[PDB]
Amino acid sequence: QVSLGVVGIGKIARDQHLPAIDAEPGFKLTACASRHAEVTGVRNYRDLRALLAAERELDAVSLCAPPQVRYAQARAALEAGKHVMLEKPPGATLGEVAVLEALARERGLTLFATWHSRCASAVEPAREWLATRAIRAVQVRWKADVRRWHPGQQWIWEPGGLGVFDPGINALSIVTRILPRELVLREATLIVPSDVQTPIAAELDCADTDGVPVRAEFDWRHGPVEQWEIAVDTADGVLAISRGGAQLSIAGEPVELGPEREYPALYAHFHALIARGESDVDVRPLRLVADAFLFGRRVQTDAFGR
Amino acid sequence: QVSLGVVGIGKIARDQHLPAIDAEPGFKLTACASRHAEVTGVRNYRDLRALLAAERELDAVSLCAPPQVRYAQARAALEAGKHVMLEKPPGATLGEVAVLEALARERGLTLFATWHSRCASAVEPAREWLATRAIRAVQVRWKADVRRQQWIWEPGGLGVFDPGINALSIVTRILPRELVLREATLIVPSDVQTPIAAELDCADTDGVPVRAEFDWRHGPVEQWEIAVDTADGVLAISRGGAQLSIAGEPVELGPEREYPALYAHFHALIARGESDVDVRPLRLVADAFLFGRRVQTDAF
Ligand SMILES: NC(=O)c1ccc[n+]([C@@H]2O[C@H](COP(=O)([O-])OP(=O)(O)OC[C@H]3O[C@@H](n4cnc5c(N)ncnc54)[C@H](OP(=O)(O)O)[C@@H]3O)[C@@H](O)[C@H]2O)c1
Ligand SMILES: O[C@@H]1[C@@H](O)[C@@H](O)CO[C@H]1O
Repeated sequence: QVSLGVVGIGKIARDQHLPAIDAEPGFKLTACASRHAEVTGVRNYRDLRALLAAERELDAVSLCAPPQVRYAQARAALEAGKHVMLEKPPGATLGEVAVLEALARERGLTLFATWHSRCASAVEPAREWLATRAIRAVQVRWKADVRRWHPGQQWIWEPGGLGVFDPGINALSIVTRILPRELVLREATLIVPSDVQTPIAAELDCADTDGVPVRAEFDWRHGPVEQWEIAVDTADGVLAISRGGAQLSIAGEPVELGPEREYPALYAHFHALIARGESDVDVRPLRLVADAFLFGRRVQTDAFGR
Repeated sequence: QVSLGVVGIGKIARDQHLPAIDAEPGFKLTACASRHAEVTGVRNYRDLRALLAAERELDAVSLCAPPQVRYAQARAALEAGKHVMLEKPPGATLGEVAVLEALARERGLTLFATWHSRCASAVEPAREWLATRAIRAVQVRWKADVRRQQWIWEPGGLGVFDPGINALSIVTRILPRELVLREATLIVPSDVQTPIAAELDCADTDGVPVRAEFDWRHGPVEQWEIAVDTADGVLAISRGGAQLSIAGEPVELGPEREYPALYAHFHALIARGESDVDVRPLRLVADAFLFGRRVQTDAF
């Protein structure tokens, strides 16, 4: 087995990480660090520093805290000689991810920047179908009510919190995996409530290296049903990914998919990378979000209920 | 020797690029493309596509247009099989630069993202002195007046980072370790889309703090200074990289020859079959736009 610690036991750690870890036989959950939470059955620490000081035989760490603290935790873990798995986004900046990757590679440790939506069941079938087809246009719609999905959450509205790009980067992680050629931003518009530092809605217009337009709309003002869809117009008809990757239709006919197992897949891949002594750090989804903040127009909107 | 074309004949093409080229025999200036200017003594085209179609013995091209149009020109030149030299910054977005870099590497072609400030005379001596020494802190002071031009105030125009990135290209060159942004503040006037002033709080991979202030407002000081405090005293760079003090003792520097040095390195890159694409100064600015708190001030 491989000994594993989990840091920051909040929403996603309880809903997805811990169940996935238990079912993965290659990992033995050994310790957990969290300031306000405890995981029964394992040793518990209030912060990562104390966990790392006491858990010297521990092999790997998985971080599920907000991204603003991701660099410090990941650096501390790699400095102690642990393999590191990162929730998305892999960092608050691009420089800190490059620094962590160089650090991991010099120590021969595994760094894994995860993108859970890439493991949605529709992603690989869509990728295989699109590899050898003339793509004409790409449309992305990613809208959901923030108050139903992140109630009371505050770090999403602070610098480094991405705002609507926090789930929006899930769509971009899928888009950059299913399209055969790289993206480049042409324009962006970020809509920012006057009481927060991150956008609540955004519009991205990119093109692949052959000029295929890629239009994307993100919004956190929405009704109670999500719209998480990606539509790829092809000379053979439209490929339509919906429900965040759990539903796929090709040329108007539905495609049967295996059940959604995003986080088991992630942890199976984390284990494989450790065994191979390899890293997996793809920053292209965050690089595009950075280009949107760097190049995009910023428009103000009325305040949000925080 | 290497046949060369120049695209975008503006003032600094006239003032810096062409004199630098005419003074190094390693290059043969063969053609120039530009819509509103012609260069005596060589063939002239109004755009790069016409130049690339006509000049088929051409080896390389140096691009001097603004970065917003440079990406399409750089792509076309690389598909044509030409070595490419870029003015700074190497792109409007980091995605643009990554695409060019993969395209140049795919064709075995030389791609050179230049930072003319890195060729200032103080830069290499400062870097050689700091490589071995225990650095404690770094401060960057950049202040000037903007009223003594509209693309700078528009989405992707960078604002005060348009000149400010030159200081960042020297900082990232002389320091022995990479920088991570920990905090940034961008002060944007309410009638524009880019910062007039900004501060960057960074740390290197050893925790050394690196602070950088940029300001374009009216004020008492016209300032460009980089101060690196070490266990052996303060290394100080002033006058845009033309002046160097080590431990309070001034250091004698040669004359400014930024663009001759750039073109000499381009030729050496082509001879070695190498490229030189350092995007870290732009990656830092993008991190500031991504991670920085934004603050409003009165209209410009
Ligand atoms: N929720 C989702 O839908 C979802 C899905 C997939 C991925 N993700 C990603 O996974 C990450 C975590 O998301 P989340 O929904 O779980 O948010 P969260 O619940 O607010 O954060 C999880 C835990 O991180 C700890 N935390 C907060 N501030 C901290 C700080 N300065 N230092 C150390 N720990 C701190 C907290 O644990 P303690 O107070 O006990 O220390 C918190 O319970 C995010 O990057 C998110 O984007 C989220
Ligand atoms: O963080 C996002 C969350 O906002 C939700 O909308 C869907 O996927 C998660 O990764």
